[PDB]
Amino acid sequence: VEGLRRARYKFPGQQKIILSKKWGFTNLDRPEYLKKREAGEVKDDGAFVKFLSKKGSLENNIREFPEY
Amino acid sequence: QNPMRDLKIEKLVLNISVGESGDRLTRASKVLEQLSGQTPVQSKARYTVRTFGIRRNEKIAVHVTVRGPKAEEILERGLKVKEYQLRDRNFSATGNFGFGIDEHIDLGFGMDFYVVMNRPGARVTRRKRCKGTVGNSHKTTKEDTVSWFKQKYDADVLDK
Amino acid sequence: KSSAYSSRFQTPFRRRREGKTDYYQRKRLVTQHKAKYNTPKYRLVVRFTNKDIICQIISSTITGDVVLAAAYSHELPRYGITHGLTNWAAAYATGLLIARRTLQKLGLDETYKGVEEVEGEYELTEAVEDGPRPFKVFLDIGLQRTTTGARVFGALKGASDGGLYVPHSENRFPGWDFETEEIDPELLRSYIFGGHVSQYMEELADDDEERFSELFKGYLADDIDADSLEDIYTSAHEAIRADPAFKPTEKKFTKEQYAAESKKYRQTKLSKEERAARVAAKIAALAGQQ
Amino acid sequence: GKSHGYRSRTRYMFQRDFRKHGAVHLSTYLKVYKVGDIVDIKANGSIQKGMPHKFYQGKTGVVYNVTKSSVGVIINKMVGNRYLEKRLNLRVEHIKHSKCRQEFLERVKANAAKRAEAKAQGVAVQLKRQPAQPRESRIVSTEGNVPQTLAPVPYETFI
Amino acid sequence: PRKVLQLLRLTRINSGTFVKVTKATLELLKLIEPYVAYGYPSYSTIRQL
RNA sequence: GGUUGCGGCCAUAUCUACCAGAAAGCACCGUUUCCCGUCCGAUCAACUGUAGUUAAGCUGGUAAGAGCCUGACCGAGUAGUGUAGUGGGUGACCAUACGCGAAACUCAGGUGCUGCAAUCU
RNA sequence: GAGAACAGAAAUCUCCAGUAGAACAAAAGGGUAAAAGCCCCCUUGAUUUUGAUUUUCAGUGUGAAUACAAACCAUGAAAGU
RNA sequence: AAGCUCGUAUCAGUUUUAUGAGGUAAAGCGAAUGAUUAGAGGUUCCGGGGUCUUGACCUAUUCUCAAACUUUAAAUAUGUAAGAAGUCCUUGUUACUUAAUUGAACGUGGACAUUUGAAUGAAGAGCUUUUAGUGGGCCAUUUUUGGUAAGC
Ligand SMILES: [Mg+2]
Ligand SMILES: [Mg+2]
Ligand SMILES: [Mg+2]
Ligand SMILES: [Mg+2]
Ligand SMILES: [Mg+2]
Ligand SMILES: [Mg+2]
Repeated sequence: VEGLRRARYKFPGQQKIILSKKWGFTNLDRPEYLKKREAGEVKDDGAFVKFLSKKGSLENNIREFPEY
Repeated sequence: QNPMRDLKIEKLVLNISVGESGDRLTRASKVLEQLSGQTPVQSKARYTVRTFGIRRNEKIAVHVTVRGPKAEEILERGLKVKEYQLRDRNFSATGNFGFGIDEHIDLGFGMDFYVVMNRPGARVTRRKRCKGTVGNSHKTTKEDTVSWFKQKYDADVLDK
Repeated sequence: KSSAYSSRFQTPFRRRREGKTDYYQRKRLVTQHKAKYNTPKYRLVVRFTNKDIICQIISSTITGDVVLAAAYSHELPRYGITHGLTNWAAAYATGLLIARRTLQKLGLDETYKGVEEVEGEYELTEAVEDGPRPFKVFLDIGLQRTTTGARVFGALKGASDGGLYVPHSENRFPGWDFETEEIDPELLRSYIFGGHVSQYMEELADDDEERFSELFKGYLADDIDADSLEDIYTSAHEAIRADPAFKPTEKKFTKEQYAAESKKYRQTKLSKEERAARVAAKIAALAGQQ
Repeated sequence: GKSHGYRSRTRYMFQRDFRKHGAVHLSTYLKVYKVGDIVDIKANGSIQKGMPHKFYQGKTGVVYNVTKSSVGVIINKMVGNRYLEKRLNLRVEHIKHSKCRQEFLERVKANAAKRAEAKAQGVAVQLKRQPAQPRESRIVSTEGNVPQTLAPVPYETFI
Repeated sequence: PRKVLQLLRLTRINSGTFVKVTKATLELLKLIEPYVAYGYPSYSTIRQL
């Protein structure tokens, strides 16, 4: 927070610092993300993750996310 | 199920690639007339490269196509030089295969022999009306033609 | 095939995907002069399948094409032709049949009797003064290639000789040589009575008897020799000009009986509940630690 | 300098619709047009002959002439402070029947049917359309539909 | 809005007219809203006018 | 209901991978004297329906399939926008009043219909 | 993409995939797949007479373009163009 | 300015209902084209150092964009229609058109009156001749181009 506060002096105009309620850089809320990962619907792909959907062929959705 | 899907020779093509044109070219095309019994045709160069010595529409190469039972006979003549030995390569992923030789007096200028495999019912792809596509089970595979080449001529496949 | 490829793909017309209709040709065949309003243009459709020939008179409508008259080569046995249902002589007879069937239906049978002295001459059905003009149709060959000696022009000859005005030229009839711009009536007359087949029988029998029997097996069984198919072809033309009216084959079974038997060999769709059942069962098997 | 060619500024107007390129379907050529018919103009970009100018795109006119592969259409164009009559020769690919009046024909038919039905016994057939009228009184029951109270919600970021 | 006021015979300030309420006249009132004041008149108001 | 010829709308019809198909039809398939066309009777032309085969074409079904189509107070009355004030704010811009009103997203369902003629357990 | 003596990243031959990612004298934008692209065959309608119409517009001219009428022709089995 | 033909016929800088046209605002990039950040899993007889790393494409994801990009797509503006020059029944003309008394166009005769075909309004509507001045403009709200900006 202090690091972003010091960056505001370099910019014109008004900026605001907001504490996000998401989990990291994902578009999911923290409780929602915890719900999916405990169900084995989250796979680590590099620095980001991929999710398991209810669509598509089961032949591909089974080898991916074997725990589910 | 193999009631009718037997591998068959569709066509055999005798391709002679010559760098230049003129007296040299007609000398090479002269052999194909007596080698296959049919007059060949000449293919012009697509464009100019200025490095291989060819220019656009220069009539560099000659080829001829032969089918029927008069083609499997000369196919045998082309395999005696090869001694019924072929590499694991030379077999296309679509079921075709080919090989080349360096001299023509041995059969009875280098030449290239390429054989196209098919099955009965391939007319659906070639016919004008209601043109279709051959199904997957009816297609020719590399493993199918290699086995077919093993059964007849009692030939063998080289390493790998 | 990427998802983007399928999304931006434009499918052709169904009759073009199947490969049966040339829409470039169809547009010019059916488009009518707008100052003629609802005047229909009639197409003489000639089609050749294996061991069958189809001839139709068709006009176009928004809801779909409309058939005026039809003629099939499998009806030729009633007129005395049982063999060669797809050769040149069959096409001429089928073309002659459709011309007579259409004129009688329209009530114009008495006028435009065609030519009863066929000798391979190139002529057109001219109009009669102070009376109705002849019925006019345009030849529709579809995807057939235009070559001199093709059977589709043989069916054209029969329709024209039957009393229907069909505009055409003689440069696609057999007996036409490119060097000299004239038609040979003698060679053309041979083809109308199966001369090319009768000639084949005599030459093949004296060359290879084994080949003759296998090919012309039906002629031998029915006691038909090489110089008798012309006589039956002449009698068939006489029979066509007598009772060309179409009759339907008697149906042994009705539509309901036909439908009931065919339904037993048809596979039915599945409801949403059983489709959901199949995937649920697969999960319990593949994703259930066996 | 400026550019004011015949097809200027028609980059998007004359384009084909998405996944709708190729030849024209046959129903365009099978329709019949008569003098006095009401048609609307929409150019097809794949037929370069007999194509209207960009001004007449989206306009409606009356047929006055019928030819082999085209019709003549009359359009009223506003020039200055008045209207001038314009006559267009357009191929049938660029026009279609207008439904701005085809729907009016059935109202004429229904008016005659209603007039004859009430002719023997009824007076004041009332064959005139009327605009939407204010709603009449009604009674709203709360049986199983007890009103639910709502309140404004506080401000939240949820970014 | 100037045209709509003329069609309602409101050509000077403090002029008034009655309007029957339909879909065709409700849209007219929307166009001239910042120029007029209107409402629902009672029997007493109509009688005295 | 099956199938063939000619169609209408032109993916609910396409694409990928599999499975099944009685009858007839369609097709593959046989042949090179004749008309005809090729370097090659492969394509195209002609002849036979005879010698063979449902292997393919073709039709149907299968897939928490891709695409496509339809609907949903799913998102959202959100973005945007017409009109109004001597409204806010240094400004950038923003709120309110009377109206109109998206797209993506999410979820659910669907997977050609049909006209003319002929024919078939 | 997978193959064939010399032959190589580029010579010629074969198959598969391929909604146009090519080509269409030129600037750019439209349009086009049994074609408007490529190859082959035949041709001179790039012809004759004189009006109407669209665009710029004063509803003048000029340029260009559209649809017919009366002739004479080209091409194709033909509808047609 | 001079009037003329007529006396509410018909019209409207407006709404409504029915039916068209458009590619701007917005939106979109795990949709085409063109830009653009970061990893991850795969691929070589087809890049190069080294016996294993960096590049190059392939596939599935991820951050951010377009006056001369786009599937989708408003609001405001915009074309036409809402009857007597209309609808229906019968049948006359032609050298055009049809295989054909088929069609096309124009007519004879009969049937249907102004809740006669939505709303509102209408110091009346239509029409003609003639001629003055003017052809340096400027400002405000909203949209908007060049320019750091300007009472530009
Ligand atoms: Mg053609
Ligand atoms: Mg031109
Ligand atoms: Mg004000
Ligand atoms: Mg624009
Ligand atoms: Mg924008
Ligand atoms: Mg001055």
